[PDB]
Amino acid sequence: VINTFDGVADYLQTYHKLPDNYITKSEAQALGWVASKGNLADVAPGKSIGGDIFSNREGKLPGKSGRTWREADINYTSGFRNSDRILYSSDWLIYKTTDHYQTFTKIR
Repeated sequence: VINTFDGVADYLQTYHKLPDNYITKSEAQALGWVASKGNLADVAPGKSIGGDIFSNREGKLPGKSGRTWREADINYTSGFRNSDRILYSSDWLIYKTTDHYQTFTKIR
């Protein structure tokens, strides 16, 4: 599975989509994921949460007209979700956060 910062980042700028081991929160819930039980690995073996829109409410990521942000979980294997996320834009800027969206740094 591809779920590292560098692996997913180089996958996106290239194929312009997430690798196939990713599903959105919606898909996950429908399959039986209950966040409070940390059961993702049991109901969707080998998948990670990713692809949902990221608001960028706190305006910490650079905006521009027509630019939308999306997020994906990084380094996930099982249990409860961790605090690592990749943030990617419609024009393919890539940022990372390891502190639950508090701070961000550019990686592509």
